[PDB]
Amino acid sequence: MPKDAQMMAQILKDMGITEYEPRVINQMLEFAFRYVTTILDDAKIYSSHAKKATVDADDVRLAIQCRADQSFTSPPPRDFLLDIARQRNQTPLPLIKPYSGPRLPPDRYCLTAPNYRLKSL
Amino acid sequence: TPLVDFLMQLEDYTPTIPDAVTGYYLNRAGFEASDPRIIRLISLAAQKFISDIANDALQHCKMKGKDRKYTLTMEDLTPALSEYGINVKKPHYFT
Amino acid sequence: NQVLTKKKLQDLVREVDPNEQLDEDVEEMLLQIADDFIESVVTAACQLARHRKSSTLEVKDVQLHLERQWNMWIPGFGSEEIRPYKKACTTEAHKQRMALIRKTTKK
Amino acid sequence: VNLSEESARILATNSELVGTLTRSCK
Amino acid sequence: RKRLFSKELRCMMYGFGDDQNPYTESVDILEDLVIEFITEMTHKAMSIGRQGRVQVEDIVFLIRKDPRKFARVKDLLTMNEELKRAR
Amino acid sequence: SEEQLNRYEMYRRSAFPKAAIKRLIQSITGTSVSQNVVIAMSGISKVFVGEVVEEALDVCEKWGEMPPLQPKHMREAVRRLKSKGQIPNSKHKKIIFF
Repeated sequence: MPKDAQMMAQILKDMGITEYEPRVINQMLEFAFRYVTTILDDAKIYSSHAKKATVDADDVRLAIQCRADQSFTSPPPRDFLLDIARQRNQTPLPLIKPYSGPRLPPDRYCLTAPNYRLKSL
Repeated sequence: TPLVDFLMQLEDYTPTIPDAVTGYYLNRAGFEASDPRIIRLISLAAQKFISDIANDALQHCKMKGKDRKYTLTMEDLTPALSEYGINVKKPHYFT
Repeated sequence: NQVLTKKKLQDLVREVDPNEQLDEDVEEMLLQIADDFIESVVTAACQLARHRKSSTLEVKDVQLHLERQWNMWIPGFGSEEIRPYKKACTTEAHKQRMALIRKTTKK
Repeated sequence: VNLSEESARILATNSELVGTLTRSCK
Repeated sequence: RKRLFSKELRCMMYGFGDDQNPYTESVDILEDLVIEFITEMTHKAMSIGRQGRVQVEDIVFLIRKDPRKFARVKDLLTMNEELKRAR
Repeated sequence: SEEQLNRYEMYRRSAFPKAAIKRLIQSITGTSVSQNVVIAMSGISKVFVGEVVEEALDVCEKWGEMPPLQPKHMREAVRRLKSKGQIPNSKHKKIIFF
C-alpha cells in the first residue's frame, strides 16, 4: 500500500462507501493517474502556445477549466431545468377520446413496424 | 448489394468468436439476433479489429531491431491502440 | 444581427442532395447548433488569447481549439514554420525510478 | 555533366506552358 | 512564411485535370495542405521506430494502410535501386 | 489527342524540389535526414495532391460548375477526405467508446 492508496481508502470511507471490492482502489488510482497526465498534457500545449519555458500555475489553471466541458460535462443546472419545465407546465392537459383501443403515439414515434428479414436462400 | 455479396463470401468463413458469445453481447445491446448470419458478420468485424491491433503491435515489436519469441508487452500494445480510439495510460512506480 | 439567413442554409442542403427538404423544426435546430458552435469556439479562443497576455484574437488560437477538440483543419490560411519537435524531456527522477523497476524484475 | 544540365530542362518547360496568366476569385 | 510551392503545384494540378491556369487561392490551399501533411508524417515518424530519427522504414509503416501511397513509395525505392545499379 | 499528351507530360514531369523538402523536414527533426527519406517524402506528397485534386474535381462535377477550381471545391475536398480518415491529424485524441 503506497501513500496514495492509503489515502484512496480514506476518500471512499469519507463517503458512504464502507464495503467495496479490493479492485476499486486499483481502479481509482488509474483514473487519478490518467487525469493528472491529461491536465498536464493540455498544460504543456498551452505553455507553448503562450511561448513560455516552464509550465506555470496559470497554465494548469486553464487546463483544468478548459476540460471541464468535454471530459466531465455536467447534468443540466437547476436554473435551466426550472425554465424548461415552467413553460411545459403551462399548456393544459388534453382530453381523451372515449374509445380509441390501444392508445399510442403516431406511427413514426412508436416501434410498431413490419420488421422484415432476409430470405434464407 | 455490397453487404449481400460479403454475406455470400462469409457463407464459408467461420469466425473465432462463437455465436453464443456474440449472440449474448447483442442481447445486452438490445436485440435477440434471429438470423445467424448477422451474428457472423458482427463477430467477423470484431475479429478483424482485434487482429489489426495485434498485428500493429507485432510490427512495432519487429521494428525494434530478440527475434525469437515475441511477447505481447504493454510497451507494444499501448502505441498500437492509440491509432484507434483506445487511449490507455497505465501508471508505474506508485510512491 | 443574425449570421445565418436560411438561404445560405438552403443551398447547404441543395449541394448535398438537391431533392431534399428540411422541416421548420430541423432548420431552427441547425441554426441553433451553428450559433452554439460559434459561441464555444469564440470563448475558448478568447481564453487562449487572454493567456498569451494579448488583447487581439489572432488565427493561431482559433486553430488550436478546432484541431484539439473539433478535429477541423481549415487549410487556406497558413502558419509560421513549426519549431523542431521536442520528443522526450524525460527527467532524471524518472530515469532513476524506472531504473528500479527493472532492477527488481531481473535482479 | 550530362545529368546536371538536363535536370533543369524538365522544369524549365514547366514555367513556359502552364500558368501563363495569374487569376483570382471572389 | 512565403510560398515555397507556388510554381511547382500549378504543374501538378494541371497533371490531375484542373486547368492550365488555376486560381492563386486554390494553389495556396493546396500548398498549406502539403506542408501540414509533411509535418504530421514527420512527427509520427519521429515517435515510431528510432526516437528522434525519421527513416524510410518508419515512413513505410505509416503509409502501409493507404494502398495508392504505399505502392508509389515501393515503386520509387525499387526504381532508385535499379538506376543506381545501371550507373 | 493533343491536350491529353500535354497533360500526361505534366502528370509525370512535375515534382516538388528535393532541395526544399530536405530543408523542410530538417527544420522539424532537428539534425539530419537521408536521401532515401526525401525521395519517398517527395513522392507521397504528389500522391496526396493527386488525392485532393482528383477528388476536388469530383466535388466540382457533382455541383453545377466548370473545370476552373474555386476554393469552394477545395475546402469541400478536405472535408470529404477527412471523413474517410485520409487526412491525418495527430493533435485530436479520438475516442471510439462512449
